[PDB]
Amino acid sequence: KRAALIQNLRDSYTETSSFAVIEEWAAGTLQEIEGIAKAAAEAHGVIRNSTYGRAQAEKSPEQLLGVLQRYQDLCHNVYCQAETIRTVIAIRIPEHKEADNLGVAVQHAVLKIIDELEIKTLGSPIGMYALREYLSARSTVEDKLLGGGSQSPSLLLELRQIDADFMLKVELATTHLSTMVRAVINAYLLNWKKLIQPRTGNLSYYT
Amino acid sequence: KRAALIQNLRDSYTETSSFAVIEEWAAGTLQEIEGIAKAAAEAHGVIRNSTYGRAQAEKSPEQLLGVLQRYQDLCHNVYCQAETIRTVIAIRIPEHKEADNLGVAVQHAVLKIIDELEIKTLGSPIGMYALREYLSARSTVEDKLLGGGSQSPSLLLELRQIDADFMLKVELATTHLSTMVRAVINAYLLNWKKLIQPRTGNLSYYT
Amino acid sequence: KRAALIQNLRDSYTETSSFAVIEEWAAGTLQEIEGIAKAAAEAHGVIRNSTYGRAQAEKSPEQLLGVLQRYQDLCHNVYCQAETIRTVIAIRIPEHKEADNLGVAVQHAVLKIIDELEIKTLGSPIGMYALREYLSARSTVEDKLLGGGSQSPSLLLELRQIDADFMLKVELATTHLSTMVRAVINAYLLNWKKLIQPRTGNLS
Amino acid sequence: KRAALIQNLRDSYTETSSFAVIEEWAAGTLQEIEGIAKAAAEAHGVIRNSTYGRAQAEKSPEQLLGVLQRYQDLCHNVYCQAETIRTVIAIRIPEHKEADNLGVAVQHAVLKIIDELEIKTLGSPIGMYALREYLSARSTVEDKLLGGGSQSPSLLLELRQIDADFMLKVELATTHLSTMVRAVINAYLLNWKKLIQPRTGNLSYYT
Amino acid sequence: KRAALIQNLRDSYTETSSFAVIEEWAAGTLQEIEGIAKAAAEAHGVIRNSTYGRAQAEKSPEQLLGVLQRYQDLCHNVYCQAETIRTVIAIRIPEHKEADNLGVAVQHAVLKIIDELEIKTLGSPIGMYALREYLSARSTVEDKLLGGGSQSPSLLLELRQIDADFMLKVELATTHLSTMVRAVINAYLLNWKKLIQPRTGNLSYYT
Amino acid sequence: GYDLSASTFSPDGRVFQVEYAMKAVENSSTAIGIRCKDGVVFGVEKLVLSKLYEEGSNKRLFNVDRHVGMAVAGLLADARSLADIAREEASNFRSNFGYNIPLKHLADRVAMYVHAYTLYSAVRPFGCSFMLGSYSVNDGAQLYMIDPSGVSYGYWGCAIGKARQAAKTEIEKLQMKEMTCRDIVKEVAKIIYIVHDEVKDKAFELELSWVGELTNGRHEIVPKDIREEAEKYAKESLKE
Amino acid sequence: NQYDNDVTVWSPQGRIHQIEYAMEAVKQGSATVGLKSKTHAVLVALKRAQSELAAHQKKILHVDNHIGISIAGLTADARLLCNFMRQECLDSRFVFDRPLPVSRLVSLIGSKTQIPTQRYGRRPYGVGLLIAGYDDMGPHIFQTCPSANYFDCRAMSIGARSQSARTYLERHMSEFMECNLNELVKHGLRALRETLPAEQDLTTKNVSIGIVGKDLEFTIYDDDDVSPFLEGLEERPQ
Amino acid sequence: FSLTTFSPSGKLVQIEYALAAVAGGAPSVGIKAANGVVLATEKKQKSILYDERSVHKVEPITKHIGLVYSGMGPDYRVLVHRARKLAQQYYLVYQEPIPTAQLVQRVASVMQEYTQSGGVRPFGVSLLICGWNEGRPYLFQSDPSGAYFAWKATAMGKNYVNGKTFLEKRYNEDLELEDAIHTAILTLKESFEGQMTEDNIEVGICNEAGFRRLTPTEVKDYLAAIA
Amino acid sequence: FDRHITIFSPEGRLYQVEYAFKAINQGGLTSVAVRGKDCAVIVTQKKVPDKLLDSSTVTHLFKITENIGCVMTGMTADSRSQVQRARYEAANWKYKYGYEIPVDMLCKRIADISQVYTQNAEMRPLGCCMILIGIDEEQGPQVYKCDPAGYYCGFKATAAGVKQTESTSFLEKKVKKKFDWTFEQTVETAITCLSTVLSIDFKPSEIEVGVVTVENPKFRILTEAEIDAHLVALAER
Repeated sequence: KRAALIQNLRDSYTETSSFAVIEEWAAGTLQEIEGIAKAAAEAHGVIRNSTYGRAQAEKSPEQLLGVLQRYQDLCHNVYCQAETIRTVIAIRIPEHKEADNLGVAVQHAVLKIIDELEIKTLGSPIGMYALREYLSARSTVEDKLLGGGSQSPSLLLELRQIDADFMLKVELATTHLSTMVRAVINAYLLNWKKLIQPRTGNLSYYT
Repeated sequence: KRAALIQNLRDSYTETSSFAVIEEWAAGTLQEIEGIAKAAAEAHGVIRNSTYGRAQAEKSPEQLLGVLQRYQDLCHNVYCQAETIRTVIAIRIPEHKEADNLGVAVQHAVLKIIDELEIKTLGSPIGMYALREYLSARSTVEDKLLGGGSQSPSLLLELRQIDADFMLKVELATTHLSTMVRAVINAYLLNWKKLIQPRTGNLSYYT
Repeated sequence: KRAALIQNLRDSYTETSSFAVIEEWAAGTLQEIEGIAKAAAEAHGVIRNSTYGRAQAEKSPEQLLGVLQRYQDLCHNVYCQAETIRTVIAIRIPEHKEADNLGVAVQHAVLKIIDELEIKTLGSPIGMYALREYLSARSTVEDKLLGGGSQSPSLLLELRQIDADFMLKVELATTHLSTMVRAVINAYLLNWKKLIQPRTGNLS
Repeated sequence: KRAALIQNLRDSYTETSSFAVIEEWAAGTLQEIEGIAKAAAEAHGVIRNSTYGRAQAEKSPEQLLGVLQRYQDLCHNVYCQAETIRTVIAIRIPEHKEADNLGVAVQHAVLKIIDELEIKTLGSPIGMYALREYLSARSTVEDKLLGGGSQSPSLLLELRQIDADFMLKVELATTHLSTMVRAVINAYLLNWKKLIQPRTGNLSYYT
Repeated sequence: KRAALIQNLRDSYTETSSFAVIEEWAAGTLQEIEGIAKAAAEAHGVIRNSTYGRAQAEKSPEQLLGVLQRYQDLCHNVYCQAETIRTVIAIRIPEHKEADNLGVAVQHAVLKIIDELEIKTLGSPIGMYALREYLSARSTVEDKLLGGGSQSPSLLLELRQIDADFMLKVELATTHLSTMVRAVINAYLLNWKKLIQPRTGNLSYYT
Repeated sequence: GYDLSASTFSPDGRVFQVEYAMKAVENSSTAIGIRCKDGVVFGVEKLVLSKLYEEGSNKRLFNVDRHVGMAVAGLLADARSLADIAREEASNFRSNFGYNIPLKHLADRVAMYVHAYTLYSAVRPFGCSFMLGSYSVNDGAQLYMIDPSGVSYGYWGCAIGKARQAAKTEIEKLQMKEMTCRDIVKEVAKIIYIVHDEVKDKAFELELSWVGELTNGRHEIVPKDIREEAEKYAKESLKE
Repeated sequence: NQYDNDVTVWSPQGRIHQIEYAMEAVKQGSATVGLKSKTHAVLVALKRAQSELAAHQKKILHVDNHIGISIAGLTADARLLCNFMRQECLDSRFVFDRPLPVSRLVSLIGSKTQIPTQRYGRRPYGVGLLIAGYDDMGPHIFQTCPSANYFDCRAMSIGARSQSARTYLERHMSEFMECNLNELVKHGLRALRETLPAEQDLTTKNVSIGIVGKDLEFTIYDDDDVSPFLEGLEERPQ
Repeated sequence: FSLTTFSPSGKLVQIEYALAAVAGGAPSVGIKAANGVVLATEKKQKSILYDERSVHKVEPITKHIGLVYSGMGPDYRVLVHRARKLAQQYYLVYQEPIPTAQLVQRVASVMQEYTQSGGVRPFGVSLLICGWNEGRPYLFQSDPSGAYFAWKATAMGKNYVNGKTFLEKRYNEDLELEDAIHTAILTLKESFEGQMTEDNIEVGICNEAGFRRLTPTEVKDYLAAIA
Repeated sequence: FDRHITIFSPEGRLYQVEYAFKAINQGGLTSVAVRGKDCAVIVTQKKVPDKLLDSSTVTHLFKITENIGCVMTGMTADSRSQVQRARYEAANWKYKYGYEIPVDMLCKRIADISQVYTQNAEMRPLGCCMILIGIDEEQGPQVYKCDPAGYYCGFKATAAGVKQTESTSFLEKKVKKKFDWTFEQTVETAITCLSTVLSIDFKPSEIEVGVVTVENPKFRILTEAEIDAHLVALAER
């Protein structure tokens, strides 16, 4: 049966599943965001307070890779958590109609905000695959400096700034993702009643 | 409860968090901006009044790296301070409706200027990561003038012009960022009442 | 207080601070534009009436560098004063409404002109950083000519024509920037009343 | 005072200054365009009746440089006096209003045509900087034909085809520029009453 | 004077100067378009039923350069003929108004078809400058096949495919061009009366 | 938009059509009126667009009754209409109550007819302000002005048109409460000559009217021997 | 731009553009001239034909034995207003047995045409009139406008190319007062001739004249009754 | 936007939006006992300055008919007047007091007059009409559409769904007029955002003796959970 | 859209009627009314910008009947129309029914008139508020206010204008203590409210005070020589 299939869908992804994501976001995700941000600052200070030589091209500090992998994990978790809410809203967009679409606009607005949170922030300043970017951009200069070796002094500082600006990028992207998550929380918690039941029939003036 | 989450969101970032940002921008950030501009205009004339040789390719001048780092540390805090106002406004956008959206339009217009501050004036002429592209541009000349070397005078003069242009760009970008900050201050101060409480009143004849 | 932050901004950037810009533009900047066009025409007529050899690749002509530095300084000053006018207009845009928006329209109209002058016309044909572009385009051909260099006959003429096309570019850009300055002057002088108090309309 | 500045501007760029340009365009510029269109086709027919070899790589044809320099001078002279008409119209755009803009529409409509003439049909198909566009390519081919040399004959015919194609480019660009000038002449002559005094204050229904 | 200029400009480009173009297009241009597609199909069938080796990379066919040159000579004449109609219509646009613009719409509608033809469909699938586009690619393949002589077989097959895909391209472009010319003929012949005199003012309801 | 009808409000409670109708009065020539101790005096800056118009065309001073005068600024057809309404009001008043209408009452009756045009979609507001002036032994001298909105207030001195500011700045200098009409004529002509600008518009005519003791409650055009004797004083006081 | 599609709408500058556009319909009609001496008032028009093989459109209309009009603009508005005038004059002769003054007729015309300027669902009258009459105050020449405004005039020309006639009349006003009828009609005809191209000239077919005075009712001279008034005109070169 | 226009689904949208103005007014309860009918509503003021003894949400139409509403009071004062006139027309013709159903019909006709023309909006009120005719109680519910419903108990206004489920779970017949007032006040106590005083509500009952608006003393009596 | 013509919105609201409450604040003035045990008082400010105006004509207090007085707040031309309609209704009431109209009834008649403008698209609503005062036979002094929407209610005290919330805070803070209300206490309360919310240190020229009492039920507008008597007593304590 057709309604049986629609029921099997709407029972697997319910309002409770979408609210379990909002609780976790408001509780732990934001503190993890702020932790990655303070860690990025803690790392950026070290590079700002350091001199680099040819020896620093022979090894990459694991302090930066740890923060980049933490941001990687955070981005992945938030992407899946947001696609859950998207799946909850999108299996309830009702029959297409010229009118009676005052709740459909709500669904499209919240889906647009979630699409923003995904694409405009996670990369799916800097996004999910910043670690690949860092390692490629550095592996260029590490070969240009070793061979034989290049006597360019500005290259040696450009290595240092590759190390620093990525921590800065993390520190800013986390600050922006916090705002986006805090906006999605309000949007859901204010509009959740017409995301589930968008249409409400009044047949009182019929006989 | 849901209202508990809303209220704990809004208690952490209130109006005073944003008025602190505006009052600090009106006092210290502007002064820092003109200071960086004067430093860059002072650095321009030095390189202008100097003939370059190959000795200037075997050494990067500290007096430009300092100005670029100062501009970077300014832009970082401007971004992180603007995101506070963004987070204060975006967690009060009320539930979606087809009307009573005057203060909603105020909110969106005051976000339409903070994004203008963040994107097309901050890099996140030139922006935050000037310090990496300055070095990656000058290295391309320093590796050619040293190798044997190269025997083009225009390349030496372009090294000189590279060192000069990035101070010119800092001066211009500071001149532009001052205008944008002064334009954000007015937009906040003339609209903060509709930014927090957009939808007001419930009149007695509706009962 | 909040209202003190308003007037401490609006008193430092008054209508006089922009009318001074307009007056100096009308007086001296137009003549400077004319002079740079004059010098670019001079150098362009000089390099057309010549014949380059491989000796030419071992020195950059200063007649071109001075002209490009002069245009660079002009464009820098114009950008600064344009941003002064922009600040004067932009610190006075009133609160946001759905009606009584006839002066805000004028504000955005003149800000469009200032943006058109800043972005599309100063590079901030060619704008502020013509000199380094010239130097790159010439360094490529110089290194390709000097090395057992290159036996190409057209490469030398390409160098010769770079050196002239850039003066042509400076001439055209001057001719174009004069027009935009003259347009901004008329816009300001005709709309400065609504650029200050666009919304004086109250009850009576 | 202010009106003195307005009048000092509008007295230096008058309807006479623009009618002179229109008359010169209708008199001599069109004949020069046609002459270039003749010479380009002559050179094209010449180069079609040729057989290129290694000898045609060590010598640039002056017959082509002449035509290209002639087209360059033409485009420059047309641009610089199109800017005259532009300034004439632009120092008379009246104050901003939401009504009585039936002459402002004519002003903008003619300035669009002037934009078409200026920014694309003169390169500010091919435009002003066609000679450098020709010599860069021909040098790129000569450097391989001469060396050790290249024995690919499609390269040798690509030389021929470059030399023929650019003459065809000029032959077509002249044909298009003639039309674009003949349109501006009519657009000016039919509208210079409203391009100059767009608004007319003569309202007899007041006291 | 001014009316003298307008009439001296309009009598030089008359409705007969466009009807002659339409006649020639309906008569001979379409048969030439057919003959080029015929020869391109012949050469395509020739190239398919043959196997390539090193000897093909040492000289180009006399069969394909002829077809491409003929297509080039076609497109040149079609462009130069379209611009005559363009001029005839463009020197008769009447003075700008906010009303009485139903013939101006016809003018701007046929000029859009002419714009779709000349600037775009002639490339001023493939355009007039296709012979150089063929020769550059075939030279790129030839210099790799001749050299160290690359022993890659897919390269030698790509040679044969370059020699056929361009004949295919000409065969398609000729069909498309015939379609567009047949469209322009109708568009002119059904609208030539308002393309010339778009406004008529026999105003009888005024005394 | 919110500015196309007088049946429409804006989100801040403004009706922009009524304001745009005042913008039309701001663009018209200047008329003034001054209340003296024993009468009222009207003066109008009457512009002559062409020399083909007779001397006496486009009269902007109207007699609405045998004790009431009217000066207008704005659209002139609208003013002639409102004069025709102010005449039938005073006519019906005498027909029903048997005596001359007061000016505080006539002003209210015309103000309401003007206000009625600020409420509907089928009509526009009036494009003219105007002053009324009367004198009676009991009611004394009186001067009211009525705006397009329908507001009506009393005055000691008033102006309407282009040079409103410039004219009231000169009228406040007058000690009108001490003076008579023949002395205020000089001042009325002097102000009209001060505020008139010969470069902004061409030559003009001076138009004056009176009501007071010296006319016995009869609104009259000023005689020529006095209008010239005041136009002369206006010229001789322009040495300043 | 967008305060134009209705007459009940003001613009932010305080203007009604439909009225200004109705005033532009007077410029589409042929030119008329009006002028007066101290004894007589004259209207001369220039008639216009649709097809060459048809009759010329009639430009001057009889309203009463002491009033007449010449029209430039829409024909229908003129035909309505003329029928208004005629009944307003008959209504005055019926009650008072006197001819209606001209000032009191043009005041009524203005009061009538003021309504379409203010109420929606009616079009402004796109016709201008020059009104020549004679009453107990002498001769009169009145201009009437689509703006519901009207002027008292020494002379005036309206219609297409009427600035030439106006410029002519403006420098001969000092003569019209003591002119006899022939000279006055000739001044009118010359002012009218100044509105034509240099190619064309005045003709019996395209000239109508209307005269009213003390001892003369409003008469109209159309085709062959005009040739006395044309004889005397200097054959102008250019 | 327009009222003389159907949607393709076949709905009248301005009527649906006029019901949204009823769904946001103050709550109102209605219970039909065996020997009476109760009408109760929330009469709460925005300040201590408003004099509550000057306006009434419970109004009589006749000796034996009474009203409450949810929504707009300006709209209510029109229908009160119309109902009071229609009752008198009926009396003038037949010299018998109007039955409670005929008044509902003739008042829904008035509400329907304002649903068919352009240039008029419908009423932003629903009504509850209590009566006592022919030895039986009655309770109806007129809507802006022109439609009426006879109820045994119902609630209108804010939280009109939970207030109705409360009645479904806490209402039966074999009651009397005093056990029903307690239930009506309990049904109003759900939505009362504060302490319920004698002056924050307004009560009216109908019975064999006729309609009467209770006094603040009688309200304070039963506000103690008494009877 | 749902804001130009008087239609309903999806949330059941009328925005053109809410925008007529905003026109009340365009005049830029504030009115206050207070009720006592034997009196009822209305107060407003009298702002002439020019010295050329006659101050006698610049008023917002009006006499509807001998026993009923009004203060109007909002657009000035709308108020004269509403006042003339109030006078016509008060006169026809007595012509028809043979006794003077109360305030309770005149107020709701004006409100019934105003509601038709919200339910019919013929005419615009009036951007004006109205506060009435009068002495009743059994009920005593009365203070009544009506709105552009047709809402009306009686009050112990109320205000109308820009400083209306910060006036009704003052008033609700003073009313709870329930002192022995009197004529002098009433007028002092009103003037103190208008002084606090405006902070202006009033003159007798800058306000106009209308009063009505059980002793003299005739509405009378006070003189500057009688407002000074109450103003001096304020500075003392």
